[PDB]
Amino acid sequence: AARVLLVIDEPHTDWAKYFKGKKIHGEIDIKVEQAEFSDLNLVAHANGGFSVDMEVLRNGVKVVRSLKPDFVLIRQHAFSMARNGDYRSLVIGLQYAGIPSINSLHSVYNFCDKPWVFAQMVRLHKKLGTEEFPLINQTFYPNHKEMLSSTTYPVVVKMGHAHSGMGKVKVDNQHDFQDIASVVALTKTYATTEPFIDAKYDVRIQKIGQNYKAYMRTLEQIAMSDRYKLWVDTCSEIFGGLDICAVEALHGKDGRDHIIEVVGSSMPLIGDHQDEDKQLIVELVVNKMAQA
Amino acid sequence: AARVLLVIDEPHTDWAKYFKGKKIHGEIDIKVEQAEFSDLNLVAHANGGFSVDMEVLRNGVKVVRSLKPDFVLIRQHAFSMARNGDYRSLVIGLQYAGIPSINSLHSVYNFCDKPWVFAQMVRLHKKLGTEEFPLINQTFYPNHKEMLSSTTYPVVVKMGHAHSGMGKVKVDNQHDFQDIASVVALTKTYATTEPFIDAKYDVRIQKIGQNYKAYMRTLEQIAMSDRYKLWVDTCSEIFGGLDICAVEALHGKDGRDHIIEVVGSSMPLIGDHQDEDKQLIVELVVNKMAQA
Amino acid sequence: GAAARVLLVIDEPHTDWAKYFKGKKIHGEIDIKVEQAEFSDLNLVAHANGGFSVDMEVLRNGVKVVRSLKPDFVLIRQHAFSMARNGDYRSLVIGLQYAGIPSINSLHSVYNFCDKPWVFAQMVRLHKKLGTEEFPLINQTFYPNHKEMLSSTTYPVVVKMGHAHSGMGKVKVDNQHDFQDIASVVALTKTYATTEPFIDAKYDVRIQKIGQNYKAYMRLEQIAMSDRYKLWVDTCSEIFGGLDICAVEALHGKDGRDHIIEVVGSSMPLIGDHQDEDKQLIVELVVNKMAQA
Amino acid sequence: GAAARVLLVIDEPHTDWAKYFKGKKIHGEIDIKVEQAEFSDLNLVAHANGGFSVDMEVLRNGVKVVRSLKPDFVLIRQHAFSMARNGDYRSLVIGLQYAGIPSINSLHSVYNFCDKPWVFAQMVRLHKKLGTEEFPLINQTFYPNHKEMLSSTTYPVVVKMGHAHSGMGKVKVDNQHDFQDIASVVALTKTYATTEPFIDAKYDVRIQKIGQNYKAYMRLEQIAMSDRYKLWVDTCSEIFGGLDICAVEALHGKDGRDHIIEVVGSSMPLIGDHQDEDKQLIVELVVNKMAQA
Repeated sequence: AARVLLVIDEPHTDWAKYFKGKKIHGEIDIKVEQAEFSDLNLVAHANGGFSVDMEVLRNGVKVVRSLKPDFVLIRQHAFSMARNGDYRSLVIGLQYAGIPSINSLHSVYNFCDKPWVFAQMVRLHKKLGTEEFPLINQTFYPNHKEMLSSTTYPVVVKMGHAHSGMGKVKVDNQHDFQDIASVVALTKTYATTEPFIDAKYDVRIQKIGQNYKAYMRTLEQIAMSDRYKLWVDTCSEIFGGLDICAVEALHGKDGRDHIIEVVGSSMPLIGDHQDEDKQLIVELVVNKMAQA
Repeated sequence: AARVLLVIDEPHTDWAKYFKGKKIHGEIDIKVEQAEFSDLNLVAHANGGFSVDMEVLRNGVKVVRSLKPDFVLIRQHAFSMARNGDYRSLVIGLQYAGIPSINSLHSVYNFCDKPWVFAQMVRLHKKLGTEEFPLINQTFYPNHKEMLSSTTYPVVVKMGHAHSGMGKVKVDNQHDFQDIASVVALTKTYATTEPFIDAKYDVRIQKIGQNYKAYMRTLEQIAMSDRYKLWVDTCSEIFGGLDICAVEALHGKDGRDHIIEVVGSSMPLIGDHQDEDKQLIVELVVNKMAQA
Repeated sequence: GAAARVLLVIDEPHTDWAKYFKGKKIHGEIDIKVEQAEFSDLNLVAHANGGFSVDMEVLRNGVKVVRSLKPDFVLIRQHAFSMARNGDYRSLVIGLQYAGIPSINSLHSVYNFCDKPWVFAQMVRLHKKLGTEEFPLINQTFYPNHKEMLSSTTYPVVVKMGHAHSGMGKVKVDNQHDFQDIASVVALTKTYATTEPFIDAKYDVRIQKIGQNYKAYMRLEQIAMSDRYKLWVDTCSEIFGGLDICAVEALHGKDGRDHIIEVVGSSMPLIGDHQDEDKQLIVELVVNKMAQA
Repeated sequence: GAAARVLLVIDEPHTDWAKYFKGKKIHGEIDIKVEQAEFSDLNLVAHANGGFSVDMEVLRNGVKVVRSLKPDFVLIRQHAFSMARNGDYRSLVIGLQYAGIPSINSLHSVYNFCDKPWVFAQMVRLHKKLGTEEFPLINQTFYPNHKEMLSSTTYPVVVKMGHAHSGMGKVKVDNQHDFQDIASVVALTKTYATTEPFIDAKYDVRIQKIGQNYKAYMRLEQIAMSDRYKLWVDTCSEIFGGLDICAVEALHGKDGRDHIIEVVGSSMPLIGDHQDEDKQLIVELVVNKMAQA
């Protein structure tokens, strides 16, 4: 009797191929089902009964399919106030159904508000100190009202919860800032502002299970240091533990480093060792499925 | 130098009075600031700077006040898709500011989706079993589409995230159910359905710090049992630990008990020992302020 | 070709662990070499930089035979302590932890399991929290030594001495005078003891938990599991950070009630008919842990 | 009138704890009665039903004087073990846990602090995770006993024996031959030992943590705290479920680098000028814990 792994991801990656031949306890095979958040739905009962429906409208000329995923791998962003959608209810549904996940459904749900995730980093920063964990000095605004000025310029204003660059606005002066402030009022949601950092390069330190990799963007794989490891290790402990994550940091011309954010299981695979990362995620998942 | 406690609650309760004379370490006094979620705002910086603004429009003929709360006591519901508002961003702001709270800001934030809270109880139910933890067999619907029938009738449909009864609808038959199903589609949010329980009485088992009380509604204070204690103790462990909480359960004419839900720090104080509860919350908070 | 991950299994020779592990591979690739010895036959040196060595000396036929190894993981199926000559392997447990070697059960739990009443103390806390109706722990008494052993409130009483096991070091005393005799014997052990009301029992029950597999045996007959039984073993399995292999021993007295006596760790004997199936469950557990490290 | 909550403080007579606790009240209402004795002078009986008794016998002037008490809380300021006559109070610690009595530090940590290398083993894990650039732990070697002590890679070397303390049981050996002499002495202790490269040191540093208060002393001069120092003590304070009172001892060698030697628990000596302020910090800590229970 085979185990069913549901992978929530865009079609770009053929997960069935990297999971092929992988067996649980060296006996049980794994059937890989792959879909995007938008193509899934479900019903969950407190008695354990459930059903995850896949597609409806997609290739195959319309078809309704029922799966009973034994495990889930979430490689896609669960929420976005623009071009993505609100899948927070699906995450809730998966948790209600008691389906094991990577990353945990708990972390996925809690990752729905970027500044909520950032708030965790503020606590680590408070504890560790700048010499150990140099978090960028960002400002959170629950509501636009008091967005008067920015202590300096330019300032990057990040609006609501957006990904891959969306919702960001570089503001070079007091007047332009005030314009964006009004736009923030029209969004009916919070936003953050942070000083603009004139950087020499970007660094992303990733952690998949127990495997670490550091890449330098300006992508070149650079050596890991205890400093880098501390950043990602501490970050990987948030929301009960992140199995797949990465810390994005900038290296200022000023010499100082600045931690910008931490990304979860939907973190894009980068560099030229993408097949290594993919294979590591497979071993991680398989191992969790066995011990589940 | 006195400690500042911000209490988020409706005006009904004079918290300043129950906190009067209470001192931290027997030395430091406590200044109690009390407001409703709707009358507060803030700005938080990752460097630790922050400011919680109180009122603007309220008694005193308009006034803007700044507080630097050292601690917060949350006695009000943080989110409601009807008659209350969305204060989830304020909770995020308070966490971003690193302000200690009761209950924890983490639990308060995670309590914003009732079915997400219920999902925790499903896991405990799965683990403990019905003989130990009799959770009602509720059904979660991420999205209306598949709301065809209810295995039985009547069925109580709870819509989105509402409190104090709001958003509930008792549906006695297949046809009326289908009407409500359409209303759920028009809500653009999830809902749950559960079999209607013809009850002899209601029971609410509460836990404030280490003090337990059980009340029976039909309110009469009834003795605690190891069964009752297990329900509330297990429930109090969710989202890292709830300092103030209660489990609502129904006692069916059928003899079987049914756990309905768990409420957080905003749980209403009931019965005739309301001043005891109030005094217990004070000792709890004061103790946390000292060790903070 | 490609090196094998070495698993050290600390157990008596009666069970051939290499056989149940044969063909089992990590990530479906890496082979496992199973080394098996007893605590007595082991020594080690551990450095804080990560360097280490676990040497074996099982004097089986060959005299003074030392075969050195380097374990990637350890499976502890033998009791680490005894108040009898050659009964202390606590320093080895400390050495294994000092070497950072992953284990089942955790080295932390194994070390903490060295004093039975310390383990019992954990159950006392669970009992205090859950209550008798949920967790009926026997009303045992701890004496850090013989000085306060003037009397017991009820007799007969079973007196358990310092570190015994396999039902040893147990003595049932029936009266005040005989109790005072045993009290002197306890002094001669220069160690602590416990006393508990004798429970004339109808049957014994052992609820076991290996990973996520549960089995309940009666005293053998495999009885069904109940939420009550599960709660006992689940709660007990959370002690000392989590026990991967454990079981709760309980009596069903002639009185018609249940009594929790103790909890055993990874060295718990495999009983009943399903001994091979549980051995394989232990194999699957260990392999999966090895893959995670 | 209204009964007082009894606090038992296990410490030598040099510090008058009753004085620093005087007038301190729980919830601003309840009074605290402070009982103070040493481990040697204590015995107890604990029952799983919650019944218990902690009897005192401080033979100060009066012979065979027993004053019985019932502690609501315990403050452990004395080292629970020593490989010297009358050095084992591990059974008392087990008895206190069996009695469910709340403590500072936790009884769990106190019990686990009985074997220094077991405590060190925790630091080895932190060191392995953090790396030398973040957490520079000295490269110490553990020997479960004398048999594997053939040689050391570098000499001189400080050999620390089984359970010593206050800088005792320490021996600096300079060569292969002298090392072999000490190896035999270790055999005569029938216990484990550790060896570490001698570090000719410029100065000593002790980073302490009492609740949320930090202080760093140099060897006395109070130096400022740094994020590096804080990380060392914060990480160390998380061991064994959390240490409320602790400190990390580190050397700054003549070599111009830092070396972490060890971490001490609630029995850590109060040093420097701020001894009274730290005593009061300990008082505030304890009182607040008493109120929570």
